Amino acid sequence: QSRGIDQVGLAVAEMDRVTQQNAALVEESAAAAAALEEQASRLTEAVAVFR
Amino acid sequence: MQGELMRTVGDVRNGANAIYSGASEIATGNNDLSSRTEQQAASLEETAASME
Amino acid sequence: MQGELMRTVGDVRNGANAIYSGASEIATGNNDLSSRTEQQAASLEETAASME
Repeated sequence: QSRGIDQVGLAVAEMDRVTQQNAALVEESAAAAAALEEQASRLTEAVAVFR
Repeated sequence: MQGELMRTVGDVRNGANAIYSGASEIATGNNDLSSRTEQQAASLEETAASME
Repeated sequence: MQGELMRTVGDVRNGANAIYSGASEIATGNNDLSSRTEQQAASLEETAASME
């Protein structure tokens, strides 16, 4: 059991570290997605002269 | 030339909204997905304390 | 009239490439994030097996 808890402990540490990596991709995807919203607005500014 | 111009601006106008609307859908998913990420992270902390 | 048309084409064409390139970053992020999800679930299966 002591050895099993160790494997589970290291597993939680691995999943915990992997969770931080996923959060970085979530924020990166959200930040990248927010950038597309700005690029879409720039398209309207170029055609702002027209209707 | 005017017709091709309006149709071109129309596709860009209607198409530009798809990117903003589409990006908002993905952005909303990241916000909701972030909730489960933090919630799932709390499970590891609570579970880690349980192993102790 | 051509000056405003060429400028719009350049801004839309160059700007459209940013959306395609930027969208690829999100798609690439989901692919990389998807790999972590598979490994994240695999850890639960391996961790759950240890609990048995």
